Amino acid sequence: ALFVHRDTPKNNPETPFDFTPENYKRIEAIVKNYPEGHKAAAVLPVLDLAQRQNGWLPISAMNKVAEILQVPPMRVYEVATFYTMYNRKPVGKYHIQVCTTTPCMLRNSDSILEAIQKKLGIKVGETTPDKLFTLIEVECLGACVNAPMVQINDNYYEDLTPKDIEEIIDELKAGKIPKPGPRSGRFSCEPAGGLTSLTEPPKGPGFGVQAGL
Amino acid sequence: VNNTKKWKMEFDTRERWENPLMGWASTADPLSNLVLTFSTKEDAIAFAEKNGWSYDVEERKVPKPKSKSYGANFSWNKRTRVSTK
Amino acid sequence: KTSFGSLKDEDRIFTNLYGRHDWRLKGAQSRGDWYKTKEILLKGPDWILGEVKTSGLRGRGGAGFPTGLKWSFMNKPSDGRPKYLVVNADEGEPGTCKDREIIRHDPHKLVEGCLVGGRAMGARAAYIYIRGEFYNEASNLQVAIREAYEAGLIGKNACGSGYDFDVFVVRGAGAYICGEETALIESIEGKQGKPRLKPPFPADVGVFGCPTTVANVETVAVSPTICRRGGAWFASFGRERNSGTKLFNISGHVNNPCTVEEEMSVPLKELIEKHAGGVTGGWDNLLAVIPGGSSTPLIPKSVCETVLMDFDALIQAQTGLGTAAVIVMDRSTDIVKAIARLIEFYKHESCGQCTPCREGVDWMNKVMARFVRGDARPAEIDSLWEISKQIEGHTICALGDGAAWPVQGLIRHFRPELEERMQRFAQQHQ
Ligand SMILES: NC(=O)C1=CN([C@@H]2O[C@H](COP(=O)(O)OP(=O)(O)OC[C@H]3O[C@@H](n4cnc5c(N)ncnc54)[C@H](O)[C@@H]3O)[C@@H](O)[C@H]2O)C=CC1
Ligand SMILES: Cc1cc2nc3c(=O)[nH]c(=O)nc-3n(C[C@H](O)[C@H](O)[C@H](O)COP(=O)(O)O)c2cc1C
Ligand code: SF4
Ligand code: FES
Repeated sequence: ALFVHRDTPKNNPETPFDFTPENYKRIEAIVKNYPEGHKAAAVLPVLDLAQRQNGWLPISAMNKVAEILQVPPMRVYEVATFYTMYNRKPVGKYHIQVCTTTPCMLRNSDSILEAIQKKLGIKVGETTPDKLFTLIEVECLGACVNAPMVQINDNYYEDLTPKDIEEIIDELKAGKIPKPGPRSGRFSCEPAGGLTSLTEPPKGPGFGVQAGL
Repeated sequence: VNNTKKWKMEFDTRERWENPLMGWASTADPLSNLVLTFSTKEDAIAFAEKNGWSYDVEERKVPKPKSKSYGANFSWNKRTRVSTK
Repeated sequence: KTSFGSLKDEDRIFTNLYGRHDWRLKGAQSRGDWYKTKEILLKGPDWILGEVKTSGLRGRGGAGFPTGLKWSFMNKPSDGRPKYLVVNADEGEPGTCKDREIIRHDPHKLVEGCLVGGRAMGARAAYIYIRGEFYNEASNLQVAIREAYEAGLIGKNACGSGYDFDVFVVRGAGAYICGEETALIESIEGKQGKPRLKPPFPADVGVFGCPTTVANVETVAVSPTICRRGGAWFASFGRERNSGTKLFNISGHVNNPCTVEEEMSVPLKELIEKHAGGVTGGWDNLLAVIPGGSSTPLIPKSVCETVLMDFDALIQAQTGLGTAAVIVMDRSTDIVKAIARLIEFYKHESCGQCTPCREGVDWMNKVMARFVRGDARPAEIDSLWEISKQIEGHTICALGDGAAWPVQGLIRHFRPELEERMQRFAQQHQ
């Protein structure tokens, strides 16, 4: 992962890339979201949309974004290199991400990472030869009470075990999609031993409103 | 800016030639490397006039106070918006 | 009142916190949301700010700044520039997952709080900044915003009050530094997540140079309930200057990791033993607790017994409440490896603008890897303390303090363990 670009035959300014017309309409909605005189504020969502169209960011989406939004291409390069969610290298179809921060390392995410590594036959930062998986290691993903967890594309898979995540990878290899949620008895974030709080029904409107309102 | 505090008196640069043996810079000026430091302009002028040297005085150039503000980098309707920070 | 804890289910603001009821508009109006909003928007911005000030609410982002005064900083006549509320839902701090649940299960409370907060300071619109990885949560929030738009609750002639207010949702691109307010303001504008300096404060120059107020999701989603139930009701919980309820995320080496609403001055031991099901291996197996996520220094087992979970009871215990995220490590935790992992996390998520963090966080990462391996002499413990003192207070933003604090806490509470590990390596190697 280098922060300088060399013009490969697969990644050059002459690489064909353009937005589909519905993506052009979405881009114009994104631009219309922001005030006039600040059309440069739409660099992030248009670039994200270009990635979701293409799967990765060559140096043809960045200059296309710079031409569409009327900004210097150096600013688009800065934005692409600053943020970790922009893939400047072609990743596989399924971008597996394993969070190994302390709230997840305490609940043994290393076992999950080792199980994935010895299931797919690759290491961290490596892709499968048939371009179907990509395993990288990330920071905290905002589901620390559901630790350990992985994220595959837009789907959060939480409360995982090595056998369960091996079955998840097997489901993805067959073309199926799994259910993006916790895999234990809990549903979203409640304790596994039942609800300690909020067992009463909500009181509905008009309850406890102060006088004079 | 600590080197721009004192006035200096120097002399004009005369001929320097190459040495036939070793290529060093030979000169015939005794006053080639001689400079003098004065606290004010008037003392330098008095010292130059005392020794009978014709002098040229060039005035001290000091930078004008600018108007620097951090909030101008993020103006709402001005051209002084920074492209990146 | 002196004894705190055990909040009743009638007093909890976030009903449907666990997602067991309907999160859409029909489910929102069956619980109390969007009630008498026309009267709230008509009674006045000064009245709303006074109700917030009387509640004693402090900022739930982690700073603990009083939200009434911070929202009253924007009560000034406009000089022609628009005014903006920006709700921050980045939530990149480890141990914290409350705002994700608030977005996923209660988006209508958030957008009602957005409308009330926009009326409170005369804001023109709302730019809800959400994390890049929270795709489904952002989609649920957009669905709820569309449902509120189609019913006329927000938008043109909001709730039949004559007030003009839009809500916009933007998405990040995976940067923890974008959680900072000025860094978020720079990230919305199409730049990098490099924080600005103060002054200028966001109330004077914010997004696009306009006046802007950055507020947390948890300090926004309670404003309609504060304005409806009453400020004194919200101030009747907790100690003085710690009024109100709070979402706590208990994670780590516990029996049941969970997110639970509770009173502000609940003891940590009572919270763990009542809502988390206890420490894995019992309370005697406890080694350390991080009270407020990775930015706050840890506390050991002996301190952790009789400390209330509010701002002052942790400030006097040389730590902070932070995001109110309790990480529990029992005696089977290599605590040096955990703190080294935290320093590595702060190394990765640093914008690199100002040089003390940019150099010294990598410096502490290197010396902490060497400390975990034990390849050191006892003098660089005090050298690392000096380095952490050199970073804390000399940076643009507060990530430098957030990376210096765990190192200082680990040194102060566990220097004998570092010394014995290092001398064991020195004995076994030579
Ligand atoms: N919630 C989270 O995910 C995280 C929270 N934190 C916590 O955040 C805190 C540090 O954040 P900061 O924003 O730097 O805290 P604090 O210094 O800035 O101030 C909080 C808010 O009050 C405003 N403010 C303060 N004094 C002001 C004044 N005189 N005039 C006008 N406005 C004023 C600031 O602009 C800001 O919006 C720490 O307590 C840290 O533990 C840290 C990392 C992550
Ligand atoms: C590096 C860094 C990251 C932060 N991330 C968040 C965050 O994700 N969510 C949050 O509410 N505050 C975060 N903050 C704190 C904010 O600067 C600010 O205090 C908060 O957004 C608003 O506080 P309030 O609750 O009083 O409105 C972060 C601060 C720093 C220095
Ligand atoms: S402390 Fe670090 S993250 Fe914060 S402004 Fe400085 S370089 Fe950026
Ligand atoms: S530490 Fe892994 S999701 Fe937060």
